Amino acid sequence: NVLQIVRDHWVHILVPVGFVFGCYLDRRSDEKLTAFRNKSLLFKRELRPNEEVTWK
Amino acid sequence: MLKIIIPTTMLLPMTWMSKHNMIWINATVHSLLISLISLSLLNQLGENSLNFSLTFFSDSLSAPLLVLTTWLLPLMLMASQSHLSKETTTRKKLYITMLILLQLFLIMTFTATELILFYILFEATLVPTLIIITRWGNQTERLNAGLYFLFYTLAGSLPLLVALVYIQNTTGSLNFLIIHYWSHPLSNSWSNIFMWLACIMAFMVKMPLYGLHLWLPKAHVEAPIAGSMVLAAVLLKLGGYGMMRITTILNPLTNYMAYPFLMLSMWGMIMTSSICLRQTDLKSLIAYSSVSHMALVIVAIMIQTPWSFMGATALMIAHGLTSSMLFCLANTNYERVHSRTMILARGLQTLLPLMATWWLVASLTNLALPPSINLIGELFIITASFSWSNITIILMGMNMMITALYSLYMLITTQRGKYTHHINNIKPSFTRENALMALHILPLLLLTLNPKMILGPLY
Amino acid sequence: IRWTYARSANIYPNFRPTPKTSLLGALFGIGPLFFWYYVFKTDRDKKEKLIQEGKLDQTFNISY
Amino acid sequence: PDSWDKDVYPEPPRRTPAPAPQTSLPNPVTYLTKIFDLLVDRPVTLAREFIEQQHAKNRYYYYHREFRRVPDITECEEKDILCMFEAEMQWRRDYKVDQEIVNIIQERLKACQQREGESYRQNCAKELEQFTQVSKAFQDRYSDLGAHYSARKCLAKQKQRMLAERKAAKEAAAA
Amino acid sequence: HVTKDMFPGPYPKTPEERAAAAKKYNMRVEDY
Amino acid sequence: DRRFLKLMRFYILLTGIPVAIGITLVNVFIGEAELADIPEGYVPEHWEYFKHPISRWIARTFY
Amino acid sequence: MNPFASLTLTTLTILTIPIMMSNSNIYKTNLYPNYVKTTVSYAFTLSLVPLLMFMHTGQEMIISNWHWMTLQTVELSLSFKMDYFSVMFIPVALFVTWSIMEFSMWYMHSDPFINRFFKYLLLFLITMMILVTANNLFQLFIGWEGVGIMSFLLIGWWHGRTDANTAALQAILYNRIGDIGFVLSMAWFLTHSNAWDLQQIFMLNNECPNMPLIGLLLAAAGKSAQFGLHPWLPSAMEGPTPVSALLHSSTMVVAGVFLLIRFYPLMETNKLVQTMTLCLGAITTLFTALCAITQNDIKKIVAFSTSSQLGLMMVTIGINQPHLAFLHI
Amino acid sequence: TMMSGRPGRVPLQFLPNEARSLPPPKLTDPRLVYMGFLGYCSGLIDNAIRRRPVVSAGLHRQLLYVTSFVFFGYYLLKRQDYMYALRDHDMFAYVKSHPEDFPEKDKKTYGEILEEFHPVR
Amino acid sequence: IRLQEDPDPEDENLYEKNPDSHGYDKDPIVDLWNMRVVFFFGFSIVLVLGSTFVAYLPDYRMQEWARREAERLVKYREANGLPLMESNCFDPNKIQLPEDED
Ligand SMILES: CCCCCCCCCCCCCCCCC[C@@H](O)O[C@H](CO[C@H](O)CCCCCCCCCCCCCCC)COP(=O)(O)OCC[N+](C)(C)C
Ligand SMILES: CCCCCCCCCCCCCCCCC[C@@H](O)O[C@H](CO[C@H](O)CCCCCCCCCCCCCCC)COP(=O)(O)OCC[N+](C)(C)C
Ligand SMILES: CCCCCCCCCCCCCCCCC[C@@H](O)O[C@H](CO[C@H](O)CCCCCCCCCCCCCCC)COP(=O)(O)OCC[N+](C)(C)C
Ligand SMILES: CCCCCCCC/C=C\CCCCCCCC(=O)O[C@H](COC(=O)CCCCCCC/C=C/CCCCCCCC)COP(=O)(O)OCCN
Repeated sequence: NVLQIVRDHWVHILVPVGFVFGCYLDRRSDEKLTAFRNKSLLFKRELRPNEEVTWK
Repeated sequence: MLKIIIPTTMLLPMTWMSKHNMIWINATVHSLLISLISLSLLNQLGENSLNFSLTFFSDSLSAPLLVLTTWLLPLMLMASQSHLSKETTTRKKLYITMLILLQLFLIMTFTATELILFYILFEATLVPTLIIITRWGNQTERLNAGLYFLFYTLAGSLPLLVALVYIQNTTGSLNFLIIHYWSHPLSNSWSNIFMWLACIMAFMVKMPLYGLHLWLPKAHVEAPIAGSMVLAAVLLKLGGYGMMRITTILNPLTNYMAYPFLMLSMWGMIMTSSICLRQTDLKSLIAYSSVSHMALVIVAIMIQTPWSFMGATALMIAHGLTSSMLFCLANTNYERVHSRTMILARGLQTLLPLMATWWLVASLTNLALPPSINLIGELFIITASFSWSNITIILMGMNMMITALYSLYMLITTQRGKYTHHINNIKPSFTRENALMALHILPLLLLTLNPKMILGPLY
Repeated sequence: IRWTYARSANIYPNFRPTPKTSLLGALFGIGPLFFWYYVFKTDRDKKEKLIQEGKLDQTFNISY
Repeated sequence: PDSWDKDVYPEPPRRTPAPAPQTSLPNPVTYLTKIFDLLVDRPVTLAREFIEQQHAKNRYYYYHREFRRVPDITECEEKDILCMFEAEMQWRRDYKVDQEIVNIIQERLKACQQREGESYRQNCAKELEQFTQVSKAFQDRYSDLGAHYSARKCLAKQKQRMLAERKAAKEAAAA
Repeated sequence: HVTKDMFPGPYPKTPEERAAAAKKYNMRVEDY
Repeated sequence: DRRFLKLMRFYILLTGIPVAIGITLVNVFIGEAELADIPEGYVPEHWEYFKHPISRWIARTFY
Repeated sequence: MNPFASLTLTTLTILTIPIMMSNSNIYKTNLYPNYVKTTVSYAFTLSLVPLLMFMHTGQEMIISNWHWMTLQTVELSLSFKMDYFSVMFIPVALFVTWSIMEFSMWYMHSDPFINRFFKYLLLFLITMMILVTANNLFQLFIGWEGVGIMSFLLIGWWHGRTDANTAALQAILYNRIGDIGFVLSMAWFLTHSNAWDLQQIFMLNNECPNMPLIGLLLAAAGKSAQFGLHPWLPSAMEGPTPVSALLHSSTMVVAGVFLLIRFYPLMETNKLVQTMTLCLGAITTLFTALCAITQNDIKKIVAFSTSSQLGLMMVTIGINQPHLAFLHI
Repeated sequence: TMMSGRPGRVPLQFLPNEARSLPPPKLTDPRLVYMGFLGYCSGLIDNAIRRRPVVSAGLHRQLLYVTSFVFFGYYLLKRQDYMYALRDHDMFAYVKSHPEDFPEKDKKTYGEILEEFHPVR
Repeated sequence: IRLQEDPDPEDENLYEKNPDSHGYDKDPIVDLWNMRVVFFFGFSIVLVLGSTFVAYLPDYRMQEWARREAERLVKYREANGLPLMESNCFDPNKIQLPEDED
């Protein structure tokens, strides 16, 4: 029954929501370490005509 | 890494708002789901590491231990489901909370790019374990066991804090990457000798080294089942992981500072293997077996050769899984028998055949049978020690023979022979125990197909 | 139960330090350690001396 | 097969004798080989042809990654962590390449020894010499570095060896 | 369900103590 | 014991059989990329340096 | 092309099918022993062909199909060696096992767990086949431990009998004493010749020193029940008669002599090890024959006869005639 | 460090005027979230001690705890950031004003530096 | 009597009141569903899908890349007569050795 199983099975959504939040936080934290993107002496590459960043 | 840490944290509100009769189901399902997420970390590269951020990084040494840690929790829940039947809802939720906190602390410990954070979580892993041992323990000696486990660890690990802050004051950073790249030789001086001792003793006490192992039989015997498996499987590997991480700055002093510990371990392996032969208890026998295997791991780490490190990692994982299985089987026997004595119940193979099969498989794996990863790690360490000195083979072979002897003694005394007459409450084994044994053993026989996943960074 | 208690948990409270017990403890807990240390130290010293002189023929000893 | 280059894995021309039946007694080996061909090789070949023609209908490529060269640890500053990192990664890659070179030489040695039969002691002298040379070079390069090996330690080992050999050469010349 | 007296005790010099221990272990006094 | 064995076999097969069938289909219809030189002026994606199609899919999707 | 490799792998593969089927329905009927016997007979009649091809041409081959793992400069792969020894010992072992299984179908008709007995026999046969056809020391060690474990499981067939458990543990003890020397040899070979493969070991060791050969001799003495470690073979008769007829008579106990045969290129180069193995063989054959003179249990007498024959082939190895020892096997 | 006697310091100012020259912490700062979590924990403990339904006894009280903790945490973070900025400013000014005590290291390359090699055997 | 205490209760057999007990819980429905989810998420989802995922992990360790590089290096050095592996890891000219003059 809708709106009845929710009051008993709302706890199951907690862990996957936490996983998605963790993935988002990991990407956001990775966004702060772009001080050498496409500046590495080994992977220094000329950008593609329709490319703005080497990686996200 | 936060994709792993965050769900483990969310396990707590999930458990605390669950219904009174559905906590075990939810905890088991979401713990298994978390383990699947942790599998992604295993794909390491031959280069430096998976540097996730400034606080967490993953290597090919941390990946197998992390996967094992995440995998152990569902098994702990299935093991604890038995003796917590008559427990109130709040106390069961507190037990699951302690287990979840232990897993979270271990997960944060194993990456811990900075050494002070590693130490903080390495000591944080001590509170939930002590609470579990001293609260949900059957015997009246659980209090003394908890005191021994706390103080043996803390006395060793307290000088480590001073050593670490001193290193930070002189070197200037405790980040493991900077520590590895800027490492400089340690001159032969009394101050450097004591720095070596401070940095090493904290991890050698937890492994444990022979002569400081008195806390382990007590902690393993008096603890509940889940505490026993988490002690034998993961908590013993903290010392070895820390030692392999920290020996990068102790060279070349180790070249001659390893002699006392090498001799102690190479003789204590024989001593504890012999002790296992004359034992009136099952859990004590398994604990002493764990001491012997960890002494071998200590020898491997102190040798400091690539084959030594590979064998040490393989033996770590294999011994963790095997000891967890053996403790599970002993607990299943104790639940029906209620005595915990090896010779009180005999001939159980006639009454419980499948559990006899599980006993045989666990004993064979403990016996270091090829091509299981137990023997892979064993043989790698044997070859490395042989390269170190040709005379170690005598001690290692003696240990192998005694290990086979006590493993088959454990199997024969409890499984073969005529059943005891005055015991008539040996009910048929449940599906839960069989599933627990299967989930313990199948990963071992699966990992024997892909050894490179557990051979460490020096593969 | 009495046998198990006597074997395991009743050893220390009835223990007294006597010349026989002390001598046996010192011997059986110290002698093997120093014996093995001396043996391994001598072997490794000999090996290192041979290495320094260079007369060991370590060819093909790639893995270590 | 063209899957592997013939020059890196050399193989002798593998000359084989011709059948010279001395007697009229029919040998069972030829009959067994014929029937085995008939009812084993044909179905296997048809299945492989079907699979290959299925593969040909969808073809795509994968490429070998090429790595640029970066300054070694010899031209790296004392505390310049970035150049040290680049040189260390390059040294690790070179270490792996050297290990695979030694593996290739060992494979050639084992193959020659098994192929030559009872005259392996004589007919594979060249392979043993190549393995000896490569093994000595590898042992001089990477042996005794320890579990915590790094580019700095290998460079220090090379410097110590160069000092030893320079002192020996100077002593020999001045004698 | 076992009392403290049943458990093993320290060696006793006195005969009365010896007798008590022999009875505890279910054996004759002069057989102990 | 027989019931436990039956349940374990049933679940293991219930997942493995679709996995084995899918693996066989992918191997027989799409698998085994061949190795070719990098075209001039073209930079491949990070997942184009692997052979098996399942490995390429894993690398593209997750890493 | 060249059906040698195909058939020499197919025999070992077809020996494995009943083990896979052991969880099927046929395991729960009385058709299982006949099924296993027919499978063994078919494997024998299939493996008979590579013997003919070797006899006609002199075919020799090694197959390294699956690459297990690479440790820096060492490579471990699932390698099978199909030389004269392997291609000749496959049919003999399969023939003897077929006869023993057909005999057991009558001897053990009253045993409720007859299907498990046949499954154990097949597992032992598979492990011995792995040991015989092994090409590197690790696979040989796998077979070496597998045959010992199967012997432990089959000696103590009757769990109620205490003497059965005692004999099983005694056999394991002596086999581990031999495994000490086996592991010593393995470690020495890897740390000096940089390979566990037989080819590199043969090539890189022109003058084999004393240590690896002494380790190999200790392992052979342990598993072939020589004078130092003989009693486990006579004590291993607590098991059923078919087990002692197949395992501890003709197939499993010749594993040490077969190991010494396999390393004959290194045995000839050393004179002290040849003398030591000749002396060991002589003393053990005399001792077991003398003991068998006055024995009163028939199985004990035949076990001591087996020990004497094992000592005789060790003597044959000592005088540097390995092929004659293989023929006597 | 002992910045108590630092010249030009107002005796009892929580946040000097110059501290306005620094970026304020974001409202989504992890430390502020931690203060909010501490406030929520205090609310739960308060409910537990009073023997009330722990999760849902007083929503206003829990909200007040969270808000007070967030407020104090925000101001404390501002003061902490200002003090650390002061320490770094003093450090850099002193190292600039005393060039003799902090000489420029003669940059060297690993090629011309002899480090002893200790083999592992 | 030293104190007031409940008698030690006897262990409750899970089979007596419920055959097909699975050893999970005394409530048959919750017990059965616990068994189902444990078997499905342990064996079916993790132990099989995860095993296949680990089996088919992309080669980030660069084993085939190292093999190809070694093949190219060996071919080039054999064709031109170079002595294969080089004794010095780093070229001598770049390195500077402090003079002794002793
Ligand atoms: C025939 C096929 C055979 C092989 C099948 C293999 C299937 C493997 C399935 C198991 C996967 C194991 C889990 C892997 C988790 C690690 C990777 C994960 O963290 O990645 C996340 C992504 O995860 C996925 O989005 C979700 C996968 C979770 C579910 C896996 C499938 C099985 C789930 C089963 C759950 C229960 C099913 C229902 C039961 C009732 C975040 O990725 P992100 O860091 O952004 O990537 C950046 C790089 N980009 C930009 C190129 C992407
Ligand atoms: C009990 C269970 C196990 C616990 C842990 C056991 C491990 C702890 C053992 C400590 C390891 C070695 C300590 C010192 C090693 C240095 C080598 C030294 O001992 O040998 C001689 C040193 O001579 C003497 O040993 C001086 C020290 C004597 C005093 C130390 C106490 C010795 C016995 C105490 C044992 C107690 C151990 C347990 C304490 C609770 C060499 O003389 P020298 O070449 O000139 O000096 C070398 C050092 N230099 C180069 C820096 C100058
Ligand atoms: C009941 C009676 C028997 C019935 C069963 C009959 C069937 C027999 C089959 C049983 C064994 C037969 C052997 C067959 C092996 C073939 C499969 C093998 O080759 O694949 C392995 C692959 O298997 C996996 O690598 C091993 C499993 C991964 C281990 C993870 C465990 C699962 C997670 C659970 C938690 C772990 C806890 C411990 C943490 C460390 C080896 O991989 P590899 O040869 O290279 O190449 C794979 C393909 N490539 C080329 C594309 C790369
Ligand atoms: C299970 C129980 C185990 C107990 C373990 C306890 C022993 C651990 C080893 C000693 C711990 C203390 C070491 C100090 C921490 C390291 C700090 C350091 O390295 O700094 C040194 C300082 O070194 C010291 O101060 C050491 C003093 C030790 C005092 C405390 C003694 C504790 C017991 C000593 C013997 C124990 C050794 C064996 C223990 C075996 C386990 C029982 C450098 O001094 P500087 O000031 O920088 O001088 C430079 C200018 N020349």
